Amino acid sequence: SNAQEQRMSHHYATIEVSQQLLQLLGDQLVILLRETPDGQALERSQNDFRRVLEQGRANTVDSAEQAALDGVRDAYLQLQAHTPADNDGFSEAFNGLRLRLQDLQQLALAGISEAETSA
Amino acid sequence: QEQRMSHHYATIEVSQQLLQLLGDQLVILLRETPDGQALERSQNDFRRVLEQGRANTVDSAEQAALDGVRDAYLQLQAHTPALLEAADNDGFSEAFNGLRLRLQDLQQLALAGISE
Repeated sequence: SNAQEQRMSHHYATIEVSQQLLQLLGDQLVILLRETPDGQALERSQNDFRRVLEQGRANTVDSAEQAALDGVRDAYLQLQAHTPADNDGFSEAFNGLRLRLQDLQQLALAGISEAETSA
Repeated sequence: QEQRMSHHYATIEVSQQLLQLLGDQLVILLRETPDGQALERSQNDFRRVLEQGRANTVDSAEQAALDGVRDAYLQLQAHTPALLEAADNDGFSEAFNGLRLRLQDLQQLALAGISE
């Protein structure tokens, strides 16, 4: 059933966009938690977030998914409106932890795909 | 089949709960006056969820990954006082909170979909 595979790939696409956006948000928090925030790097990351979000919005079919991504867009706009306390050691430790958590989630998810291969 | 996938889902749920608690800690730390008692509660909740997760995770690769999470979390904790000892928009903290919850909820809506 390549149909089933088609369905799975959809949810995995939404999961993938959300994962990318959360990774970029983390990147931005990491930058902001450093004692001398790299302004150009922040700008690049914000650009990347908007690109990934818009490409995600273009790649959905359910207008409720589009609705949720529009909500993400509005929320990201608010985050920007408020975008201006810090510590390099914390920033690094946070980065390590959040990467490990993200990676663990993606390892388990891959784990499920291979168990939807043996269906 | 049904066992394997069930185990991997449990791990995704543990990772989601930990990421949520980590966000909660950041939300607290990003406020102008971080609430130390609230922070400690959240730290304790992370340790509890993590230890339960390590205790009950079946997949060997995921078990090892959680041991890495534990080490990394000890490091975050060790560096938290330094952060606290160092202006921090309540507005930024609130915006961050709303954005991250939306992203996490969408992710989990899609995770559930895969499951159901």
